[PDB]
Amino acid sequence: SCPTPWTSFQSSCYFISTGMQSWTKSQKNCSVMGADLVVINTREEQDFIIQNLKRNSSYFLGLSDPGGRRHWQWVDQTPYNENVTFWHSGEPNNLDERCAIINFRSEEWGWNDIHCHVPQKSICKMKK
Amino acid sequence: SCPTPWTSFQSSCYFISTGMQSWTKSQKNCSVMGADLVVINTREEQDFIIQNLKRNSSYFLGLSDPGGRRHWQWVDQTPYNENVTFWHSGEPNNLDERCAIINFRSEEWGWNDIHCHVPQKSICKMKK
Repeated sequence: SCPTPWTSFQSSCYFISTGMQSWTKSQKNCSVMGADLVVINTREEQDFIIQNLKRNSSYFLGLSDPGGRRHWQWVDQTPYNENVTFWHSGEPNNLDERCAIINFRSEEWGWNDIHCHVPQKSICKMKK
Repeated sequence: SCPTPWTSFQSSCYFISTGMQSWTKSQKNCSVMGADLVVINTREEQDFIIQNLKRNSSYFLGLSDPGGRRHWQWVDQTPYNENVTFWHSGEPNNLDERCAIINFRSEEWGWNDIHCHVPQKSICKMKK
């Protein structure tokens, strides 16, 4: 079964961080223990997780938008080909990265999207 | 065989607007003429279009990012299923609509990306 302070559910092991770090640092921390920031596949998983969280805490999930390139589309559905474009220097603007957190509102538990560099606690998951 | 005010290049007909309208209204104006906002497929096409433009003007192209929902990704590549999510009400934040324009910098001609609601001139294209 699951290692030392990890919590077991179905075929997975869950770790709850006490430290507040960026999403990237949170992912690295999970990674070093052989895990990932939590991927929530089902309602039942969501429910298990929230029972193991504290209402006075807020946590990164393993859900993000890496930003960068926008998904440019031609209006007639011609596929966008980045190698045949004529953007001025400095253009186009990159999409900002976004990161999901889970936390409690008086609505109860749910996800919110925030800037990835804001420090939050975090939740790791790996296979048992 | 492009009708009077339309200009002819390869197998296409091009119309240069005088009016300044949102991207969406600009597309509708092209559309009711049997056309679309211009889709630029090659360097030759870019070059032709430039010949028909005024350097004191800036024009919508038929290239956009229709915004809406971010391309959320689970960190272990599990596909995002929008029907198994637990966003708090009013979350996540919608992505803004972005649209390409073509204009002149003294760099010369190139594309910029702006918000789709700002009125600009426009370029329509249709098959010959």
